[PDB]
Amino acid sequence: MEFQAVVMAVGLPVGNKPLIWYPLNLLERVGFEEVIVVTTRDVQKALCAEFKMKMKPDIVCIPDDADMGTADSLRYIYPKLKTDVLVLSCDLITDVALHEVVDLFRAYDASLAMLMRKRDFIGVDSTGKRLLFMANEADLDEELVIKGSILQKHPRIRFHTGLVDAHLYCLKKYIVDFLMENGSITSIRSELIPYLVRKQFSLKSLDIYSFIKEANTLNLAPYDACWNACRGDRWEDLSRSSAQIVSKHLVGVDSLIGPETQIGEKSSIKRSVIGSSCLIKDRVTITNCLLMNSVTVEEGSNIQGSVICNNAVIEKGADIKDCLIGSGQRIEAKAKRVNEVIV
Amino acid sequence: GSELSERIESFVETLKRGGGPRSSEEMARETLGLLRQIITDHRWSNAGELMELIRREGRRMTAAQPSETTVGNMVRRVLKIIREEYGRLHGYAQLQSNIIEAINELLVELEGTMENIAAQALEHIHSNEVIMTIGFSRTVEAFLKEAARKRKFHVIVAECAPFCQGHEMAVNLSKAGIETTVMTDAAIFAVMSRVNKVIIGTKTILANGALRAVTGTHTLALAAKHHSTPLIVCAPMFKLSPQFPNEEDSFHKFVAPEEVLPFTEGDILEKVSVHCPVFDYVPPELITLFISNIGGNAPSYIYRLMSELYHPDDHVL
Amino acid sequence: FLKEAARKRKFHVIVAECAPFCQGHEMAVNLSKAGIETTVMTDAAIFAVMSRVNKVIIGTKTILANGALRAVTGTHTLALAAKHHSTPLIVCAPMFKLSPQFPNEEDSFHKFVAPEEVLPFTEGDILEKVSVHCPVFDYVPPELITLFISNIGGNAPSYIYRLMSELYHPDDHVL
Amino acid sequence: PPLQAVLVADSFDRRFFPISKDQPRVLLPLANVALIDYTLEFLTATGVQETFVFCCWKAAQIKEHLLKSKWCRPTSLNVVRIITSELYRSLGDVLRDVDAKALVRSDFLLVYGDVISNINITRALEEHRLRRKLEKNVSVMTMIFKESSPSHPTRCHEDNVVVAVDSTTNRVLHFQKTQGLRRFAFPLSLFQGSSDGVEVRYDLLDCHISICSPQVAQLFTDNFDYQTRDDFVRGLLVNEEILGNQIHMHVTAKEYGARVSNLHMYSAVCADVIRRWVYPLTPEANFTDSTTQSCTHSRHNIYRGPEVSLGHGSILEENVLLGSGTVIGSNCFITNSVIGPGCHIGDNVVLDQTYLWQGVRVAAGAQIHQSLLCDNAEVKERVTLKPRSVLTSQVVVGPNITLPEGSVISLHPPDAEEDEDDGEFSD
Amino acid sequence: QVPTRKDYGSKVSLFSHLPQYSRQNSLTQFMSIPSSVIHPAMVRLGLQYSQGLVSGSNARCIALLRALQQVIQDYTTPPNEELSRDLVNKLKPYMSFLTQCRPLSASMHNAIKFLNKEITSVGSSKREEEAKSELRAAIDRYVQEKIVLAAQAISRFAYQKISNGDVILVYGCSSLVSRILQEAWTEGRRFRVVVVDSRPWLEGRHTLRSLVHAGVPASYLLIPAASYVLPEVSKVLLGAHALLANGSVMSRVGTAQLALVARAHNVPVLVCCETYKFCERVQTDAFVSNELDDPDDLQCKRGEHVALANWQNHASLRLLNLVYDVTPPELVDLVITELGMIPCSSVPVVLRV
Repeated sequence: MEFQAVVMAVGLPVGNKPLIWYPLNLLERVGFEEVIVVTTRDVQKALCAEFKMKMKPDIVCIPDDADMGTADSLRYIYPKLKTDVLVLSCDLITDVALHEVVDLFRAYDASLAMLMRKRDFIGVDSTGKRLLFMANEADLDEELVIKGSILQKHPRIRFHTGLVDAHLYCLKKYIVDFLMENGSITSIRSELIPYLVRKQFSLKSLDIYSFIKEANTLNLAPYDACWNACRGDRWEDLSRSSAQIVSKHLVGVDSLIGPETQIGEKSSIKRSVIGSSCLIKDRVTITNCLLMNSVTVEEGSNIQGSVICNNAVIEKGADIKDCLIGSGQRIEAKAKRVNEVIV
Repeated sequence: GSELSERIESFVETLKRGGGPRSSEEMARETLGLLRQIITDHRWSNAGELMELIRREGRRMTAAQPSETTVGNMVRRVLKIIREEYGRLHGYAQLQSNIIEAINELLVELEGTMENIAAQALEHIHSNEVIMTIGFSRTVEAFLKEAARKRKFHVIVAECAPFCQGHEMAVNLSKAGIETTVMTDAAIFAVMSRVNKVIIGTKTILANGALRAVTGTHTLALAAKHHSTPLIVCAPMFKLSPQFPNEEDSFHKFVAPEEVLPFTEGDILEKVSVHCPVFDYVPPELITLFISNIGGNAPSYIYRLMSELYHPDDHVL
Repeated sequence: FLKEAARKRKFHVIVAECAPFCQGHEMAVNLSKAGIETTVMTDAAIFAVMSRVNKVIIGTKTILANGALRAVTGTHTLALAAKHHSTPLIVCAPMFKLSPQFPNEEDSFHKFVAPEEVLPFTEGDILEKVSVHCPVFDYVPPELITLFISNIGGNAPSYIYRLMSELYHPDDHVL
Repeated sequence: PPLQAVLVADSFDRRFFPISKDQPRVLLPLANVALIDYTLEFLTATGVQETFVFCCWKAAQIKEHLLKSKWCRPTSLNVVRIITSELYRSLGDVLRDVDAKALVRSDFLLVYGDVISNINITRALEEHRLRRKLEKNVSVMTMIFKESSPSHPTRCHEDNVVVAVDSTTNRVLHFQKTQGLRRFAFPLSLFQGSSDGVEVRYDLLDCHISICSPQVAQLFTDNFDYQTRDDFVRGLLVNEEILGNQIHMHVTAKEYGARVSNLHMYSAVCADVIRRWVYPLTPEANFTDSTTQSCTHSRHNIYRGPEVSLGHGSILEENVLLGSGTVIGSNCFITNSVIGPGCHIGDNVVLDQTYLWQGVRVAAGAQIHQSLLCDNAEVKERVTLKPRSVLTSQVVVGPNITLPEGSVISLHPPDAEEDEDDGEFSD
Repeated sequence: QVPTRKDYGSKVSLFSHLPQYSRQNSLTQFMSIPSSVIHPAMVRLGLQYSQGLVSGSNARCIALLRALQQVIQDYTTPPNEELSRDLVNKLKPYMSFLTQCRPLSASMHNAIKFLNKEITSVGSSKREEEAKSELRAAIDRYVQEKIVLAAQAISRFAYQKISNGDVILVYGCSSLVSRILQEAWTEGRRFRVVVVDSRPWLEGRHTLRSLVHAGVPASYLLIPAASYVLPEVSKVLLGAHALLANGSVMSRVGTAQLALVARAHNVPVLVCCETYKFCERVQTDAFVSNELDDPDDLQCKRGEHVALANWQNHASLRLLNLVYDVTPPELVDLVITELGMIPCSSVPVVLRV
């Protein structure tokens, strides 16, 4: 092929399904038969197989060493790559019309197409595509030193300060080659883009295009945004509890839990995103939050606004609200503080 | 007394720049109001003194914006009427009231010329037809949505480029179920082979039928001389003028060059001597058939009408 | 031509009829036998209807070395009309209707047929001083036609004097 | 309510020298029509009935021309009050006067001495009064700017302005000139002050026709440092902490609004008023009522006053004007120029993009390009000039004397780059 | 597997059979982006045809042929197959898709036809790579000789018929007239162009710029006022985005009308056209084949309001704007092709034999 199903992300498979599946079925839905993957990198070289449990039987992937920057990882993966590249992130849950991104990339032959869905203040073209001067707040001291040229070129620069990026960049192969030649940068999102957009001015021009959006965003260890993104995708991801035995007995309120859906009563939860492999059918109160899989409930647990993690057996009338009862804390008769409980 | 001068100056000013009165009917109407005001609220022993006075004021009113002669020919007709009344009362006492009643006759006729044209319409159009106009005149839109409530033709209006003025008509007439098609003026000839007749307005009908219309019509008159499809010139009788075509060609109305080449263009405006006329002259021989509140006529009857209304001496105004 | 290019569309075919002896009438019957909206008319009012006509397809008898074909009578006045209304003249003649003589080569370029069809003998005495002409072939000039539909495609009155040299010889003009 | 409008009859960076010593910058006949008339006509048309012309530099002549002119006659729908005061020489003084003398009810236009324009501010004025009464006097000055493109020959290096405006409210979030600057500077917390999106902007020609509330003179007289509207808006836009009262703006599409500040922009706006860019303002309308200016507009913009009597076989390319009573020489060649009323011309003389004025006289043989010739600039034979080769006030040039580019010559030894003469020497 | 761009509102009476497309639903929304069906070079070409970035005849043909080079010299052959069969079979859907995304001008049609003949030339005589590089060299020699050398010879010709002291007139982004006027100004030959232009795709700006950036003292004025300039336009030098059998010069919608007013005003005409725009078909009216674009661009920002914002909600408002009309050969007083200064009536023979 001429396009590339590459991905890029560091630091994971939490949520409804593994955090990796969503971009995978995204891509395999928007063409992209083959799917290139860059797997576990944190400390180990073995979670590749644990990532190989996706329903799609197509996967090509590599594991790597401890620390690798995004620019470093790309210069690293340079060998097995041969054409136009499309870097993505496992940390982006969106149902975007990406075809429009590669559209604005191909039509104008701009060297690089980026997407930005409503730090991260950019200055873009008078007509909404050709970005001109991007940065974050802590980048430059207090001013906007806009090179007199680019205002001599588009005397109406329209800005976007209240806006977050997405980190999905279509890069022409030659900029990949030149990047590989250069061994100073480490981060795409930080120093790749501004480098191009600053060298855009000073025939061949290294045009670069940006696409504004209001659909969906990215998420990291603060998956707070991810829980509500999955709230939307529970309206989406069934065609874009949910797919399991459906009992409709207890309080299933915009909720979704996988198989092993414990059929019990006296339990409730609102605005919920529940997980599977759980012995939670007995009496419990509301949750009003989301939670990973493999949980339990018994004796009227009054949980609230937190994450019920994996591989736990918690029950017996608890009192918690806005406190992470996550990896490595599980009791029954306990009232938890309302602050940031590190667990 | 000074109220005279103040409404005179208001009229002259809103003439030099003021958009609106829109329909030339309305321009002539407020002109006639001002004429009545002048011709009742001033002093004159003989009638010739009023001839001279109104001649002065009409000379100023026309040399203000000579691109518009509805006011000029109104002045000339009023001078004809004073000639009439002086002749009647010579071969002085109360002729003022006679003037005013004749002017009221003129004005009530003016107020109905549009319906005269409307009633005369349907004798020229019939179904399974396609008609082409240009620009926008209130007379033509009255004409068409008048003939529309009896039968449904297919009008093809060509939007003028310096102003998408025809556009408005194409909306207005679309509000009678009339099959309006909007084409870009350039493409006139591209469809000139399927337009059974054209209906063009004017802003003047010079003294030999050589009308002067909205720009983008000399091309229409020539593309309809070519295919020998006919020009229905829907010109209400009051739009004439005893002036003749070849006169110093300060004849069009050179509107601001921002219509064609916007100012935001850039440096190239150094030596690009842009132009923009909104009045295309049209010669007589291309003009097939005049309409008027009297009936139908030929471009040769226009000289009869000019010797009819405007006394041939006051062409210099 | 028409009854093949009209089994897709439906449109206006104003068949004039040759007045000497009605010729377009079986034409009209044959067309109407497929329903083509055929309107038959006497050849004397063409300049009346010409201004509501779009394409003027005329069937010709033979062409010349100017393009100035000569065809069934009344086609020259139809050509003067259909130029006065600047419609095209879409002739439809195959190749073999093309002869490399020139317009004013034949004394009586036309073909006068028996005047009995213009003023039949049953008239009487007035047949003693009436030169009843009947030229049943009339001569289209060159500059009134625009588009030959030959069976090689479209052509123009100035891609004919080469169809000669492509088909005939120079010195076979006199045969 | 009415709309008064102040005409500050002299901006106070005296640049037209020695031009500003024979007749003021406002008495400058742009096209045989004193700039003051274009300003007053703009006022009368845009809706003004109330003007005050505060004239400072030799105000007596501005009066003597103005009083016998149109608006000062009672038949005017626009009242003019020549508030003459040779006391001060700063625009802030005019604003402080119209503050202390209580000479505004509300919404008084502020126009400089020579703005050339035909803008209909009725939409600007309506939005002004609206956002005023709909947001309770928070606004101060609603600016109006002409869309342009950064290289049109009007906006040169002198006053290339830069704005940072909002999107909807159209308020000037930031402002600065760019005469001798190649970068730009702003606060990031300002863009925090507009999270919906600030918009830098550079394609705005400055019309100098910002509408002034009474709170303009209010917030002005409180300080003394403010001495030019630029300083005013710089102050209003640096005091964004304590009652900044955002200066408001509004961009226009069609009409042409510029200001003859300097000889370069003067020539630009002359050869752009000739070219009908400001219809109705175009000398055939003769909005300045005088029959000594009947421009019988001809083909190819070849204007022609009454009783012209030009030469023999002399192509007049285009954009030419010819004042009244002139006379042209045989086989001359005018282009893009402007001539003055009753000004002779000699045989075999080319005049490209020049600007002669009243009284001038050029005998045979000369060749002038891009220059200017102020009043009565009699000229001998066989003389050439260069771009911007101004002169002024009767300085006869000797024959065979070519002049370089900035050849400013007039009576003044230490200001004009030569002295008055009938050769090229002998001060 | 090749979708279609649906119609847009309502057509005109005569044009219910002509196409009318929309400038928004470029098929690149519903084609799998790693286009294993269409070579992404071909898709990029189609797309940037849609938006109207590349417009003129020469420019569109250059783009088509560069895309064909880019795909051919990277084509891959299947075994047990003949090149001049498997190639054209693998290619036909690409031309279909290009037609879909935008109609094919005359120049592009003749380029496709030339390439079809050239592909039929090669065969198993050479192995894949040989005939492939051969095809590439052939397309490049075409791009040289048929347009570049064409413009050169046409400029050398028309340099005879431009007199020092006259004016000329043009119409829109016709590349040949730009080149002719430029090169005719470099040789010390003075004139004074007066461009004209039409709406919506106001394009006379192109030649106006390209002239003044080269020192040509031009002037600009919209086409409905052109009938005012002709008292001085001592020639007329039109482009020709096509040529037809009967001398019917098919061009942009203004050329025919302009030539008519020129004839009636008594000033010469001179179309300019190279020698592959002669398509082997004939057309006598402006309706059997034209292209209605995305029509929603007629609306003007006149005054304060777009006069047709609700273009389609009216039950009976229907907007046409043709792209080409067909000026007839009674008016075309020259055709300066590189084969000679042939008058237009004698074009059905010269360019054909």
